[PDB]
Amino acid sequence: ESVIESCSNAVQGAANDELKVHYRANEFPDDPVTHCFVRCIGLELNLYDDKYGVDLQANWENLGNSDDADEEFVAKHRACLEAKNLETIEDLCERAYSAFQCLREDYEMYQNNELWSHP
Ligand SMILES: [N+]
Ligand SMILES: [N+]
Ligand SMILES: [N+]
Ligand SMILES: [N+]
Repeated sequence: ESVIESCSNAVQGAANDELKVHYRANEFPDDPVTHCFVRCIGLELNLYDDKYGVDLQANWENLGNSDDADEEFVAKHRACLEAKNLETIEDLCERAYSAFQCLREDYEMYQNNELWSHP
């Protein structure tokens, strides 16, 4: 997709065949390149923001929903994200990847078939 290709170009090292195989299969290894790639995608799809964190409503919708997010989805993810103390993570890519880890369970369940967390 458009955003994968662009982000692989915007992120040093991400235009890598072997990483891009993982990316198109929705797997995101814990490595500095992938950290920045994940940040780039979240930024481009407006799922994430360095300052305001994760848009929980936008991610809900990115999980195949068109309604207001379940309250318990919002609650659980806000709590997950706050437990990660994202504001204390100096590297912006690592911060974004850490944030994303809260939503991994959700994305995987979906792949198997605005509510900013930091206002
Ligand atoms: N590139
Ligand atoms: N958004
Ligand atoms: N709800
Ligand atoms: N946080």
